[PDB]
Amino acid sequence: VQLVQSGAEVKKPGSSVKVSCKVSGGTFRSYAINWVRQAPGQGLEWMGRIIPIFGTANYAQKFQGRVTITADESTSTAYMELSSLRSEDTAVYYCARHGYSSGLDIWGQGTMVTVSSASTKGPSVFPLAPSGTAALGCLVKDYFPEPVTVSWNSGALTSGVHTFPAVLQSSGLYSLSSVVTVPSSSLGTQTYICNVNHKPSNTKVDKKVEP
Amino acid sequence: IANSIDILQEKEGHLDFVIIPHYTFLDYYKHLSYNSIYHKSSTYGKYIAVDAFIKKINEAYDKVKSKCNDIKNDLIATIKKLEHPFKKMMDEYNTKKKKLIKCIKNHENDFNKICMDMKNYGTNLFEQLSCYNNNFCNTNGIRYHYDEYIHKLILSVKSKNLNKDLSDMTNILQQSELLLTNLNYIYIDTIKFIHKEMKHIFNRIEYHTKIINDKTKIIQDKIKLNIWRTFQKDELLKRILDMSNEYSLFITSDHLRQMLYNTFYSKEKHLNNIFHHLIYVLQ
Amino acid sequence: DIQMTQSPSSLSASVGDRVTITCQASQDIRDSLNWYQHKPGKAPNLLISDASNLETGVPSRFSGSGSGTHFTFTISSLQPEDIATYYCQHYDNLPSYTFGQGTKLEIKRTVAAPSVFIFPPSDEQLKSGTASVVCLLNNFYPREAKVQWKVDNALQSGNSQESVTEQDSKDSTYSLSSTLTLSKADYEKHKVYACEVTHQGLSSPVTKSF
Repeated sequence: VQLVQSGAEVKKPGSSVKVSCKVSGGTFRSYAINWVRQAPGQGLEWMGRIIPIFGTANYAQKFQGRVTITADESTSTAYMELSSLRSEDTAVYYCARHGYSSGLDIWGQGTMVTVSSASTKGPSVFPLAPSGTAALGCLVKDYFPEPVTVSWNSGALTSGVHTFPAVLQSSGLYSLSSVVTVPSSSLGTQTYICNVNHKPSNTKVDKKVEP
Repeated sequence: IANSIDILQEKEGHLDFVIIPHYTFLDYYKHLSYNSIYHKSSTYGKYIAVDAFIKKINEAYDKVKSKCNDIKNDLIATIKKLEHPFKKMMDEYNTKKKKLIKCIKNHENDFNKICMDMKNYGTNLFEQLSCYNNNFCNTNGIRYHYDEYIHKLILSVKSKNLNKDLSDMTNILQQSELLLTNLNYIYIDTIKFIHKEMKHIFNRIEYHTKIINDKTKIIQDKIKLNIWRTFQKDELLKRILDMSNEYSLFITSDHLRQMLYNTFYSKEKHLNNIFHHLIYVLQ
Repeated sequence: DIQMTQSPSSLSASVGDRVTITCQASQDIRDSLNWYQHKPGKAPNLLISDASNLETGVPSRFSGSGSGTHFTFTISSLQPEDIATYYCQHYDNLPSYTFGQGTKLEIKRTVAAPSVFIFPPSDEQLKSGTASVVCLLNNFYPREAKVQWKVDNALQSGNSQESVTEQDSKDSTYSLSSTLTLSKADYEKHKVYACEVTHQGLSSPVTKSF
């Protein structure tokens, strides 16, 4: 069993959101799908729970009135509706199944719901051509909103990769860097491609960084 | 005990007896054993031993059933003849059906040994139920067992329409009995036998169907009351024994009803074969 | 409804050490304490369920203990892959999923020197009127580092200087990314650019230039 949520979204302030969560079982059975959010710095914050077999949802005092949790048994998907959004609501929204251990057993990948009046601009990808080993990277610049997912050699290259957190510019668009260290031997023998992925703007760059 | 055995002929050339109380009883302790090992998180690993124990219990029970197989196939070969183109053949069937049932009754204690072996194993695990605070027990065992062992069956049953599956067979028996009247001949004798055996098969399907429909709702109602709760140890055990009973009663009637469904249509397939011969190749 | 006072907030303990996180409760919770390891980017992973039970596939180093109002979480031997924020939580069937404050476990390890590298603006980006320079410091310790950009000797300060955060690694090492973004009009105006790096490992503050 696994929980699959929606991709990130920028929502206008004052609007409602609807984060999905498909269960890989066919039906929710006697599962309890919980929604927990992680604010910018602030730790995990429980928001609500839905027990589809019961048909009742339970919310935290803070989110009673704005949040509404629904569950479609036709598709076995549970949705969280955060209505009349404000800047404060910019957070990662998570899924969880209250497992047989009396705790959150299965977790969703997260949904970066950002609350801004600005629109989704895709990223620009420039290479970081190298100058006793040698480092190389990808520069992902001028993109909104967060996040961007950068892999190396379509996943194969993992050792030595330092993907940096996006720093928000004075312009209002994020800008990260994903460096990786390789030896000066496989510099000209091996091929290196970064796989950028800005999901809110459906971008999927495959830059070939050359020395 | 003699009027609690169901005979199933799913394929043309088949026969199988199901001792309804035995099957219900062995299923009752299958759920009890599983609930017992799944309440305590630590005792989850026991599942392999319980699986392989219930495996050898079904194996040893089926090794006893096989002792009646020589008589079983003797009856099958008589049914096989009876359906094709009569006083001696009818009594041949009666004497063999009554002989096969007597064979089963002779192994009464030989099956109850396997049953008692199961009852003791399931109760042994059930008595080892451990709660942290015997006042606030967890309903995690009831949930893992319902999710992975019962819900699948409930949804499978709710998917099929058993009231429609009954209304199909009423129309079949309505048209066969109606054609029988119009037939005013040794063919009529074998057709009246198949039609009689099916008519008293539809009763068994309808009977098991009511049990399935009522147990389906009564399980779905009780499962909302026994999960996401903090039961008193006494009430926890009582509700496990309550659930295992509704589960055993439901599974037995579903397992039989589906065998009876194939059984009705396999013999209905041969009833329409005699019609296609008595008319097309005869008139 | 039941306050979960989890302490400490931060923890700088070395590798091959024992770490003890504690979770407290305003009322009596019998055995309903769940401990999680929230890694950056990654969703929180459940480690200990119902105060002491190790979740299937969680190393034996981790161990949940205690019951009532005071519960403990113990990591027998600190491993470089155990750098993450650890939370506690409770469930009450009411429902009541109260949460812990969060212990950020960062390893205090051997003093390492930064691997200062300079990256010039690519010709592909220069074509679009932009010129963002990058200074990379790799696998260094402590995470305290100062990088200054000298455009033709002159210490340009306010201009850009977006030093990207340090990704804590499973080698117990950090990494920085200071970026001096500017127009190609001001970039072609000058010829030499460098980043003056000052660090506790660097006895003589090094600089990489172009």
